[PDB]
Amino acid sequence: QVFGVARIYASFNDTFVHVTDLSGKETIARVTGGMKVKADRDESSPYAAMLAAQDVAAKCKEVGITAVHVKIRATGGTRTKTPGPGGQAALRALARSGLRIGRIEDVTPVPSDSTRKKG
Amino acid sequence: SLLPPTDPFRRKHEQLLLDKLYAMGVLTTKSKISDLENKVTVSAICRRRLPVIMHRLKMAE
Amino acid sequence: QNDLELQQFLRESHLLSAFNGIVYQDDQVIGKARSRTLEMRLNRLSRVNGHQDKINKLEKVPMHIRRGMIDKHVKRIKKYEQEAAEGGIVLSKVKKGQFRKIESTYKKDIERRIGGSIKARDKE
Amino acid sequence: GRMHSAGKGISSSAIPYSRNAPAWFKLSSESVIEQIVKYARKGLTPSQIGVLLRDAHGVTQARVITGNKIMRILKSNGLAPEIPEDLYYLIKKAVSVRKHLERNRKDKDAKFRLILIESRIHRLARYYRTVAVLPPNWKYE
Amino acid sequence: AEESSFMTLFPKYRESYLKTIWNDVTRALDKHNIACVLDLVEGSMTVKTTRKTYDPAIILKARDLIKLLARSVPFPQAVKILQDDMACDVIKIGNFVTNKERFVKRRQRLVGPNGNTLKALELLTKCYILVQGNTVSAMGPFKGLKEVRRVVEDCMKNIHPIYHIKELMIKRELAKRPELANEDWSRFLPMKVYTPFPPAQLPRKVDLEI
RNA sequence: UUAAUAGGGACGGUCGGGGGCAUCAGUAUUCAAUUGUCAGAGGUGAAAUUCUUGGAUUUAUUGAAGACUAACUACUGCGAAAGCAUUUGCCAAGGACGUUUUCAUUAAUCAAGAACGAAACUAUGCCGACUAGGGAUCGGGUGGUGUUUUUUUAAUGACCCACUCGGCACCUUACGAGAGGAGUAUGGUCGCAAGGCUGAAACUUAAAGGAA
Ligand SMILES: [Mg+2]
Ligand SMILES: [Mg+2]
Ligand SMILES: [Mg+2]
Ligand SMILES: [Mg+2]
Ligand SMILES: [Mg+2]
Ligand SMILES: [Mg+2]
Ligand SMILES: [Mg+2]
Ligand SMILES: [Mg+2]
Ligand SMILES: [Mg+2]
Ligand SMILES: [Mg+2]
Repeated sequence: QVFGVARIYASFNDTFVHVTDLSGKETIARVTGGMKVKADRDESSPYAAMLAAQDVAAKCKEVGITAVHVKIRATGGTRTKTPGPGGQAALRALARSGLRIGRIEDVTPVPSDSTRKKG
Repeated sequence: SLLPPTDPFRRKHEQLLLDKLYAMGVLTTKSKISDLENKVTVSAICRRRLPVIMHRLKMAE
Repeated sequence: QNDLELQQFLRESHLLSAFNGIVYQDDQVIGKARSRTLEMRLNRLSRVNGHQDKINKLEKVPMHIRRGMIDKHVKRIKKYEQEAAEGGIVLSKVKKGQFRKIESTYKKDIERRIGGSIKARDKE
Repeated sequence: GRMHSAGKGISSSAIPYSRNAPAWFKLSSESVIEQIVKYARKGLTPSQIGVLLRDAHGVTQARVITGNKIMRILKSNGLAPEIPEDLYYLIKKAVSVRKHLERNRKDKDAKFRLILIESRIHRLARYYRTVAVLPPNWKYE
Repeated sequence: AEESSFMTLFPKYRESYLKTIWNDVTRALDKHNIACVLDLVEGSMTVKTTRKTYDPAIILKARDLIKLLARSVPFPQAVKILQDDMACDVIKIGNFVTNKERFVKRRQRLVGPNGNTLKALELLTKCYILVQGNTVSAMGPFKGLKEVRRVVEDCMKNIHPIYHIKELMIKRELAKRPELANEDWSRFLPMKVYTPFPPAQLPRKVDLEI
């Protein structure tokens, strides 16, 4: 069972589905909601994320990977820490496509102390 | 009354009810819709019974 | 501050939520929310010029019922405030005599019976 | 009750009602006087002398045991301070803060506390000048 | 297939209400084949997947559910988090201002008189909003959550929320008019050097006589 | 002469997100260097603007810069107020408590004077020289008790209970001379204002519009 790492970045306005090797240095397939939809309003939709995950999952099967560890994240920083709708739909699509899901973790960038002025 | 005041359905049905009741004689006037609540009484209906109308026509003392 | 529609919606938000996009427009609103909203508006206008005793009158209720109704309502408020206090929830400020207006206030039409406050204690 | 502070503490000593020496105390009065003189010669202040005698020598109060206060006992034997002990410590504290303000010129808090200390010196110095314990010409720094 | 689990601590005051509802929580999670545990000794609630679990992402929603229950959100309201549309957001407000009184008054502004401002925002955004301490926890659809964040942050920067409530009402009527979809809606929207040493004190009248 | 449940100073173990100067750490943001892949990425209700096959966004490793000090964070603590939240060290300062230590009225309130020092936008509480309380909490002290703890290396706490002093608040109680709004009307004053298609009047006048 060859394992990859599925890095999903679910923003309110877009969703990235990115699968890489365990080190993360080697990109295998990066697909985005914007590439799988025709209008700018539907990039964040669950549907656009669903198409992106299916495209990635097929490519992962081509190279040889059969399982992936999921590392979902939100925009983080000073902005929202909550993943958008696409991330949840993308995670489902990978399973239905057949790839085994190994581990799911939330790796949103959480600042200790933001760059926000009290004044 | 709980339908919105400008509703055409509300205005139509309230008028039909006012038309029908006035024709029966239960209601003396057709001007106000609040009469359907305040002035609709058993006494109004009893006041259209044959003995009472005979009395008001002075056919009986 | 002088926008009648905006200010009306804010004051009437509690009734509309209890008796339910949200239909806040006058043409759209129907049902109990319409009857309660019209009464709420008419009381507000009448408060300026109408005498306090005449404008608002608590519906006649026996003592042993009304005293029971007040006791249970106050208990609900204390539970609501304690639960918010033990948590972090921030609650709207209420004057000392008046009862806080919890969600049960709007649904149950409690105020028409028990009233905003106990007038006997306010007078003294 | 504190001046220059909002504290209202009441911590203090409660002098016992009886004014005669404890029955268990069985040391000569003269011996206590010599102990007082020795400590003063070493450089201990009257406040510190009473602590040592009370803690380790059973002298509950110098006045009760010997009939005279520590200050009068020392003065009878030629030992007397330049300036009253409470005034001596107020001046030393003012010096230490002024030294600190020299190295740290941004410590506005220390500047505020110095005003309170110098104010205490002026009130205390004025009292001693009135009683003639301190010479009339004496001025702080 | 290793088991993914999440655990959340809850305050002791919240224990009594969790005990009553845990059957309902168990029943709701069983519909998704998610197992849960309530540890009253440690004061923790745990959610864990099972071998029958089929939805890979449900555990993330189950984790959010137990977090909401720990933060005093009632279960009938919180259980909506399991739905796909609903999401939960927590907005920090402690870092916007440095004056305590200015912090308190602006926070009350978010609640409004009698809670009128908060209720109006919930109705327009379809979100459950709860203002706690130095944070605002909001739950609801993603479009609503985005709006709530703007109002809450703007409130702490001296923009009265009543402007945002008006703006949301106008934007909603415009959303129902197809002709102005393309055109910009902005026109409809409402618009000597420091010295370390103190100066000397003025001597008292008695001091002059001395 | 007392040694004020007046005031000051002293000493003891403490308490603190009090102040100044150094020092340490943290993820985040921006920028930069490499690094895999390739067509969009941010943003909006839509856009516009901005970046991008010279590789943007995203991924991994690394470095630098400025700011900040999340969660723990409390109707809690410290400070005269404004204010103060990472570690360690130094410099002075401070509160309360404990004292059978010391001075002996040195005090209280204070106009003048001296030190420090975009915003608001729904609120609100009878007041006082004034009684008795209740629950909880912070710091100190005394006593009891038995669990954590532990043993001749030095240090040596946490919890429970009662009492007590001093704080931040909450909830109750006894006592007290504490001495215009909302409208209506107008033979007045001052302004603002009606109409008849435009062209088009000294011209019954073109083209083109308006209405129909
Ligand atoms: Mg002192
Ligand atoms: Mg005394
Ligand atoms: Mg000391
Ligand atoms: Mg310190
Ligand atoms: Mg320091
Ligand atoms: Mg700092
Ligand atoms: Mg603390
Ligand atoms: Mg304080
Ligand atoms: Mg920290
Ligand atoms: Mg106390």
